[PDB]
Amino acid sequence: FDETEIEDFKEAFTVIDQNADGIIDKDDLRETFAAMGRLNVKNEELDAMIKEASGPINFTVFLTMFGEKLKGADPEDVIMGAFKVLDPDGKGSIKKSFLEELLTTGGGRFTPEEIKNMWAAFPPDVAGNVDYKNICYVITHGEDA
Amino acid sequence: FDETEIEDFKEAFTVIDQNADGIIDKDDLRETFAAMGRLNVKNEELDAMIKEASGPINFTVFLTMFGEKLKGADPEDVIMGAFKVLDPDGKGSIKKSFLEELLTTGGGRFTPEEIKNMWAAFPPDVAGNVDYKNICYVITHGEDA
Amino acid sequence: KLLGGGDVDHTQYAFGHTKVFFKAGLLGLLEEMRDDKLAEIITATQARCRGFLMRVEYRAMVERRESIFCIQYNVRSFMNVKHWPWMKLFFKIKPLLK
Amino acid sequence: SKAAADDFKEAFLLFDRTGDAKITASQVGDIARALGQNPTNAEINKILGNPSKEEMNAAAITFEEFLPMLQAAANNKDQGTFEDFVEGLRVFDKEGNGTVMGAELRHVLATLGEKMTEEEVEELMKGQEDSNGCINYEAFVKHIMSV
Amino acid sequence: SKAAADDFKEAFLLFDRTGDAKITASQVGDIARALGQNPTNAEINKILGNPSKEEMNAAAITFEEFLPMLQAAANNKDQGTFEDFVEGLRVFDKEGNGTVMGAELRHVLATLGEKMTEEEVEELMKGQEDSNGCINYEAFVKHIMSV
Repeated sequence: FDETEIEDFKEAFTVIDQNADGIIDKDDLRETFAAMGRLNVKNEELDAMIKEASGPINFTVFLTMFGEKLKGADPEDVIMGAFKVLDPDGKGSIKKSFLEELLTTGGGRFTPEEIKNMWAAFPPDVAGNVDYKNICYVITHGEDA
Repeated sequence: FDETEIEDFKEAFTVIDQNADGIIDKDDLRETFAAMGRLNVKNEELDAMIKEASGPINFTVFLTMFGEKLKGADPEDVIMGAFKVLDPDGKGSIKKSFLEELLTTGGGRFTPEEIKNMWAAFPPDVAGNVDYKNICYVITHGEDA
Repeated sequence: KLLGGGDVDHTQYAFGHTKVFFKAGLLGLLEEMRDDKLAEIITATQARCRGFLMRVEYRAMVERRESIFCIQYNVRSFMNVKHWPWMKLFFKIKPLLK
Repeated sequence: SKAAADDFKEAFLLFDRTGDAKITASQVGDIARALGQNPTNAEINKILGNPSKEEMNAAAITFEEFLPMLQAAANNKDQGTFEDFVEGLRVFDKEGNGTVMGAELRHVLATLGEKMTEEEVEELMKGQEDSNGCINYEAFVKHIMSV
Repeated sequence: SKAAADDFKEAFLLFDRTGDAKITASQVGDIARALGQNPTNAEINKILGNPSKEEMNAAAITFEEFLPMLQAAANNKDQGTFEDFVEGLRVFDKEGNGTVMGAELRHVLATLGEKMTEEEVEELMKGQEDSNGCINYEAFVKHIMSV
């Protein structure tokens, strides 16, 4: 965890903790979702978020919960560092079959089935290994941009 | 030491001395590191910083310790002064082989092996002697920007 | 340029303006001996190369060691997270920030 | 002999991916090179077949066969003379300066004799050949013999 | 003599790159020039060989040989007469004004007698020759004798 990433989680903690007392309760979760447009947010969704913690969601409990789910989270500059080492001549997005062979043949984390799941929402270019960069974006901030 | 550089070290001394009494003790070092995100900062790192001084870290002991480690520290405007004299026509980053030849053939501080270490984290452009300016940045403030 | 390769007697032939000249069956014999002599010379020079070739692969494999992991773990996160309320939230919200 | 070098056995535990203390016959060529031996691939191939050992079918190994094969390859290290390596490349390009044109060395290392992949050829020229397209083989063969 | 000039020993510590207080025989020509002596390179060469000293093989030095070689070169400073330097270049170009055409002095300084590199020839004309292509050697030889 770099310090600017921890400051981003402190700003997200303050936007969900609308009572500003330092502990995100279930009313803060529901009023942050209602301010984003969720008028139908069920109480069972709020209870499942609180069921991931053993205590009240203060800043260090929110940081430890996000730490334990993001144990391989990598910032965009280090993902582009590794992709610039995979394309060491610069500019070009690397081939689809080169990333499939190098993921498998180096590591068990790069096994195929997982490579079909990589191509599956990370579209073609991304999946193929040709573009580059959009995948670093969606690994640090999810969903389609 | 120019006076604005000494005022920058006075501001860094005040941010690490969180008790504001004028002497940075080991608790100030640990609480400044914990406020930057270092939850695992060992006591042996704090003891190695205090082992570089012969007494308590007040403002003049911190200035003399930084003076004795930065006996060739050069501000960015004087490094760009010297690089504008090496590129006297302006704008262009100077060639890789020109900086290797002129470092060696003028001085013993510009010997090759050291030139391979210059290229080694100061990347290509920087190492090569083509770009310019990013090296002045990282000599006044380290690490990748 | 072609004759560059082969464990052949580089003697036995000779070039000129319209064509190459070649021995048989003596010069033919010569070359042959020669041929064997390069396998030696060659075969040995190949090896080191081969050797050496892979020796650089290890230096790369090794470097790579971590950059992968980084990549490895890093992805996994996301696959888990991207479905998490809190994380989607942070997501829509991450922009309003400065 | 021990000089009993027990670090050859510790390096066999770094190349065996299953942890059972056996190394397949296809890895023995590259691990002899990683222990400080450069047998040519035809030599590694011959010896194998010589001993009615087929590298075409599944293989396992034991340390008790890999140790004497490394000791049979260790006598052939007297073939590694650097005079002949630099004189080979000195006969490969004209003029009195040691420079191969880029693509001459890349196509010769991939297609002449024991085929080296073009991926390995690019990894062996990376850094020693600059953008002039001229590989200085005095420093190139020096750095190739540094590993 | 000391006048014991101990600054010659302090300048030997600025030219020895290893710090062991020895200066190789190939540096002795340029360091005699940096101490205020202009022996020609053939003279530096002869003296060396004269003393069965080979500048072809590795060399070291000691201050105890470099001091008397600088004192043997110091008698030859009576050959540095500026009348003959300005009259040499005055016979090298027509008319009553001291100007050499640019390329005449550059090609003569690189190819006639003791070969000066064209890099050093450009560094000695830089500033004294303007864009008219005419080197005024009255001020040019004045500035060359200012160092």
